[PDB]
Amino acid sequence: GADRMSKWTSKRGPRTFTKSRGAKKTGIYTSDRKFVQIKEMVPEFVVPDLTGFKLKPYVNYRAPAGIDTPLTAKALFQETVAPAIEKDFKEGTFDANNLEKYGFEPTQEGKLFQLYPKNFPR
Amino acid sequence: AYEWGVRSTRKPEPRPLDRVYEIPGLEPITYEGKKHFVPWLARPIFPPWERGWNDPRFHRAAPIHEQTLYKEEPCYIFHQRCRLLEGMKQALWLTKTKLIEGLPKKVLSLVDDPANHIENQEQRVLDIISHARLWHSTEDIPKRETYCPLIVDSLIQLCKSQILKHPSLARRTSAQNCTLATTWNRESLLLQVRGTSSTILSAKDPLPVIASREEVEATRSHVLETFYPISPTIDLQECHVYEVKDDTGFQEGYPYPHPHTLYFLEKANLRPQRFLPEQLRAKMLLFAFANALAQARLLYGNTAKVLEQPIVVQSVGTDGRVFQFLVLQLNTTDLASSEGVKNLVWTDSDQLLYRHFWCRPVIKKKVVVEPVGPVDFQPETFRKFLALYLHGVV
Amino acid sequence: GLEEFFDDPKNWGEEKVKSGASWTCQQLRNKSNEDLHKLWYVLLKERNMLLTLEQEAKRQRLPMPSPERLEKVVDSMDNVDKVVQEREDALRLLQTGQEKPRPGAWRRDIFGRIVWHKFKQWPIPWYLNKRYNRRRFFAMPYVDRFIRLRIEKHARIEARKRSLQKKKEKILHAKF
Amino acid sequence: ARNVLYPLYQLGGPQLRVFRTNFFIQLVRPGTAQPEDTVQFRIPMEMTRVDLRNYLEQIYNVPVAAVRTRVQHGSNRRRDHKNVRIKKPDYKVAYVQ
Amino acid sequence: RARGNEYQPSNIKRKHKHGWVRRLSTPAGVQVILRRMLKGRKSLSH
Amino acid sequence: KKYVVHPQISALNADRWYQSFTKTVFVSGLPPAPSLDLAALRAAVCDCILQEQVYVRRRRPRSLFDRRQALASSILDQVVRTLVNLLAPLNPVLSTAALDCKRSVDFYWLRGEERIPAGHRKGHIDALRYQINDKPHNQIRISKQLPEFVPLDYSIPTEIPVMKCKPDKLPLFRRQYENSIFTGSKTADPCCYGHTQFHLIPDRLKRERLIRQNQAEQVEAVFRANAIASLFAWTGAQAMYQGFWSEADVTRPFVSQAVITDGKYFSFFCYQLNTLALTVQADQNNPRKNLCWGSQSQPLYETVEDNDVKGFDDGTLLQIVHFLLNKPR
RNA sequence: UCUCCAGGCAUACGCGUAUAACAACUCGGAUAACCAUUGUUAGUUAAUCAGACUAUAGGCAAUAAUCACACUAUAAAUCACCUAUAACUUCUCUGUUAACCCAACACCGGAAUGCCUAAAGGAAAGAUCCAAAAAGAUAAAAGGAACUCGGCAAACAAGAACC
RNA sequence: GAGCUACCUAAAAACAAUUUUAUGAAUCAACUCGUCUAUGUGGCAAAAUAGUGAGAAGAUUUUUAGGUAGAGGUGAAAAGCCU
Ligand SMILES: [Mg+2]
Ligand SMILES: [Mg+2]
Ligand SMILES: [Mg+2]
Ligand SMILES: [Mg+2]
Ligand SMILES: [Mg+2]
Ligand SMILES: [Mg+2]
Ligand SMILES: [Mg+2]
Ligand SMILES: [Mg+2]
Ligand SMILES: [Mg+2]
Ligand SMILES: [Mg+2]
Ligand SMILES: [Mg+2]
Ligand SMILES: [Mg+2]
Ligand SMILES: [Mg+2]
Ligand SMILES: [Mg+2]
Ligand SMILES: [Mg+2]
Ligand SMILES: [Mg+2]
Ligand SMILES: [Mg+2]
Ligand SMILES: [Mg+2]
Ligand SMILES: [Mg+2]
Ligand SMILES: [Mg+2]
Ligand SMILES: [Mg+2]
Ligand SMILES: [Mg+2]
Ligand SMILES: [Mg+2]
Ligand SMILES: [Mg+2]
Ligand SMILES: [Mg+2]
Ligand SMILES: [Mg+2]
Ligand SMILES: [Mg+2]
Repeated sequence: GADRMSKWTSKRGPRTFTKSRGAKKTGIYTSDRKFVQIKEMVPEFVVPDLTGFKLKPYVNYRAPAGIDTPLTAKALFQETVAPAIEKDFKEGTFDANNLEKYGFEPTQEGKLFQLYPKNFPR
Repeated sequence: AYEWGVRSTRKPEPRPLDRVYEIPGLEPITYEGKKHFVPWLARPIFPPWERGWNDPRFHRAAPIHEQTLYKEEPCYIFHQRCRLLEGMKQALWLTKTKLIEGLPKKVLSLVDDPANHIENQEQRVLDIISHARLWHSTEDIPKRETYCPLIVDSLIQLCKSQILKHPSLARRTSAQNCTLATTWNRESLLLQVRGTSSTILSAKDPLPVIASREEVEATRSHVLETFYPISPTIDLQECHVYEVKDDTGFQEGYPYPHPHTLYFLEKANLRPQRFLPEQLRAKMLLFAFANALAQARLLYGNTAKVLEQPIVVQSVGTDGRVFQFLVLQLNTTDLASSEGVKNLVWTDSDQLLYRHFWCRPVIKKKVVVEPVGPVDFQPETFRKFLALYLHGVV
Repeated sequence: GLEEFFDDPKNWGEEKVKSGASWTCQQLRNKSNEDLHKLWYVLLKERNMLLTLEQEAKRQRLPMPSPERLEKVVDSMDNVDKVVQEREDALRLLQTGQEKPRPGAWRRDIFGRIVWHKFKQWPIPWYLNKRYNRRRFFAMPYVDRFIRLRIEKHARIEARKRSLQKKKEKILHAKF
Repeated sequence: ARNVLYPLYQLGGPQLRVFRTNFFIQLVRPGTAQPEDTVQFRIPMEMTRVDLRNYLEQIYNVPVAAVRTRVQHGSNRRRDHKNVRIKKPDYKVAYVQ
Repeated sequence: RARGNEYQPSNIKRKHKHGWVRRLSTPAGVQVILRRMLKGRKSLSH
Repeated sequence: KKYVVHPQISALNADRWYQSFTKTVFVSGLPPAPSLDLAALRAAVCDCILQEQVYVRRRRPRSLFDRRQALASSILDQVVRTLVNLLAPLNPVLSTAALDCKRSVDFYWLRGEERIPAGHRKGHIDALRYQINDKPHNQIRISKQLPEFVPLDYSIPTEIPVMKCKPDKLPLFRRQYENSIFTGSKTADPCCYGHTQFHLIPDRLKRERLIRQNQAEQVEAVFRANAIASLFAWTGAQAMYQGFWSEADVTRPFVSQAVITDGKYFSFFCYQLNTLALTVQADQNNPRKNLCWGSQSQPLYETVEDNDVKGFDDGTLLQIVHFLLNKPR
């Protein structure tokens, strides 16, 4: 006579059955049955100063919208990296080994913000 | 010879290695690249793993032989739970002591004087017993883990009220759950004591000596009894990783350097978990003797000799109904040999404060055979309790 | 303060509230990262006030004034989110060449299907993790019959669909 | 933030910071009678009481003294024209003093 | 005695006897799941 | 079903609620109204502090969080026993008293009414029930009652707080279990009156933590709530041991004292019980009310350096001595 | 307000919004009133009640319970404490409503434990009439098993003996 | 398919008053069972209700979780029981 179709949650079942509703953990449980919160595990909101800011939620109807051009890897490379290499190549002071000079990173290890595997949230 | 542990319960033996490994010069193809097990590929062999840093929650201890304090020679440690098979006889041998039955005459006389009597002494004692067994709780029948500690604290409070007569009683204090230890040798055996006291009463002045130098010297005739085939170390804990320590219970500089009395309790509710009388007395000797020896070694250094000034310590132990009293005199610190001057101990055993207690009246055919309260109260036991407390002042 | 959870006190009770257009993606692209970070919170507080008003209208059983405001804000926040994502996506390609931020693989489950598996973060390597080892990524031979039955079932659905389209065209040509 | 991965933390790690927030809340009129200091909120099911404290103090500059939360079961009794149950979503309520 | 009441509900028993982990424990149980997937059942297990 | 009242509780403004549940008026100050070598007592008290902190050798607690709390308990027990011991010659009553450690005090009373809001019993009228279950760190019980602090029928213009909401909004929950009235011992014990109580605040409620949680204004409020509930329970239990209940109100006021410490700071309170007629039926025409007096917290010392306590304040020690020297007439 | 009746309040397991207010009067309650029905809005707040809650390696145990004293008996009977290593200040998460569950039903049925026995919880008669037969209760002159397969059933009896 | 029932394993629980004694003893509630009669028979009930009866400190009764599966299991043998 049990309901097979409704979702299985902790409001159901006996006392000893418990599970989470999706909130992230913020601490650890030791022996002696004591909870110990960790400060670094609690998310911190980075809020900017909004004094003197000119932008608002809405825009005027008379503002012309622009043709859509999604950014691509090619476009970013040309705007930022291409000019410096071109000047150095003309001078002849360019080599493959020193690509790091132009901003290339060999590996993501050591960086606080790693691009793969991502180690930070939105 | 029968082997303990049936095979079905033992961990199963590792699987045999794939035959491809036997063939020399051939590189096996395994599922290591896939990162998961599959039944139709060879099982990889992985090297041992190292985290690269220390995680406190997953610390692993090094083996015994690698411990810095590992010593080839063994040390036998006596602690709270140890129960000596031979009882007092074994305890006397370990401590090089002679036993005298009955309390010292000087202490006994302290209470025969009616001036030391407390006002309404008998009635107040009866009230403490009833409060410990019945009134203190909301439950119908309290358990020993509660009233056994409670009876002792109440009795100490009663005796401690005698400061009105004797202002000198303000020179002593009491502490809770202090620890004691000592290291000594007996006939090539290394021995240690690690213990704790329920409460410790300390004084600013040493206790008077009990026995004169003449009596101390006469002990040389006495010979310590032996109990072959049982070894003296039966029921002691053999340790190969140990440190040598001495502890009176307080660090250096304590204003009250003289311990007066040591209290020991048997508060376990279940009978098998409670020491029997004789085993309780044996525990008292070793624990008290350790306190005296640690105090000596502190004053006179680590040398062994017959002491110019003997040290005296007292001990009381109970399970909440039956009481036992102890007085010890430390005469010598040269315990390596079994012959010479011996320490002395006075014991009074199996002193009943009361025989039984009824928490509800006994009714047969609507007749109250037994009323609630103590049965066969004996006031003599408290006087012995009072005499020991007063000793050193009166 | 809490007063920011409500509209300007003057507007309370009004039937309409004038509002502008929502931000388009191209306009946002001109702005810098720092400007976008601030713009997010400016939109966020408008969103909370609009959600607050919507619930209160239901409690009082009245129409919500100018409900189109909510849709504009939600659209704006979506465009901000993708614009930031586009910049991150391009940068990741240049430095690593990977097309996804999260590691994964193609694997076969115990039912005989091919699924993308997303990895998780662990403190220990996989070969020492006993909870992970109980998970099976292979199919045994009794599954082969069901693989064929799935393929045939999918074939019947496709045939009926194409047949129906051809018959519908016949009707249109007759009518016109 | 919701529907995102959090970096795993181990001894000696950085602080966790979310620069853009995914949580949206709404202020509701109490159904019952409450003390004057108390306020009610509807919050996403993944939010903790700790998160609500920081959310209000930093985004809205409001001083908070205590927080309590409960989960409310939504009804699953009404049926559609084909006799299939309709589910009202479960939600979370927060009390802030 | 009066019959008709043989179902004495218990969630621990229900999940252990007919649950997801129980079905996957043996090859016969895995084939139970495959049949219900081919039929199109909305409920594969308890 | 009855509400369970916690003397030591973390809820905001609990003291104001507890006044309404009890009908108590709180006055800031002290109740309206022989040298003994204060230097000697100062030496004795400083010995107790140094003994536990610096001299005794005992096994360290495993928890690493119980360490701070366990220490504070040790010194307070030592202080109480000595001061009670040293002052016995001056006040002979202290010689015959009974000293309790962590024993239980219980009281059960009725106050107010409500309409059952739902179910098959909807609309029936039910009384609101409360119980206090408490375990003071230390307390002293004597066989003779202390003198009054103000005459019965004493009246002051201050008004007891009135709360609009139900007790639930202050986080407070109900259960059904045994009702108990207990003074610390059963009725057969001769020592049926109270002298003084000593309380130790849990680490959760101490000063530093409260400031971080942004409820700095609640530091003193925690002290007041503990005193009102604990002393109301003790005096009420004493009265019922004498035969007085709601329909037979007390003829003679009942008094008791307490000192509440968080380990370093101390505060002092006095309570007088004038009424057990708190029920709707018995409170229709009752002008009596209960009174409580309290003081702000004052440190007793600051730190232990080398083997010397630094910052010992004699003023606080006088207040403890004054409380312990009160005697029956 | 009156007349009468006498298993109630909590927890566990189970159930899953049946909970409360307003509005409707179609369907549902075997009829109305009123809702248990339909629609809309609301609700259950915990470091103490309840659940989940990963430091490591060694060494070691003769003596029940029953008010545990006396006392015997036979069916022989609930982690602690020590030795070393490591760490060196903490509150998040989940349960909490109800006239409720298993029996096709608002079924005279079945359903564990603690406290208590009326201070808690309830209503046998829709209106009228006073026939036969049928069911249940109580009273009966004189007689007292003559009834019946049989003292079955009932009785102001509830006792004795034998195979 | 052993959430009913048969038997077993582990962890738990209940037994008032009275007479005997020192107990598979006695009287008799709770609780467990079901002798005899009437009513009911699409019934309140696919085995009940109303009375009347048997046991009630034991080979007692009861709760929670686990085990044995059809060529089989379980059975103080009724060829009983296994939704
Ligand atoms: Mg069925
Ligand atoms: Mg309703
Ligand atoms: Mg209505
Ligand atoms: Mg409804
Ligand atoms: Mg909660
Ligand atoms: Mg708890
Ligand atoms: Mg565990
Ligand atoms: Mg409830
Ligand atoms: Mg049926
Ligand atoms: Mg029916
Ligand atoms: Mg009633
Ligand atoms: Mg009629
Ligand atoms: Mg008759
Ligand atoms: Mg007749
Ligand atoms: Mg005849
Ligand atoms: Mg005839
Ligand atoms: Mg008959
Ligand atoms: Mg079963
Ligand atoms: Mg069953
Ligand atoms: Mg009985
Ligand atoms: Mg049967
Ligand atoms: Mg019989
Ligand atoms: Mg019988
Ligand atoms: Mg019997
Ligand atoms: Mg047969
Ligand atoms: Mg046959
Ligand atoms: Mg069948």
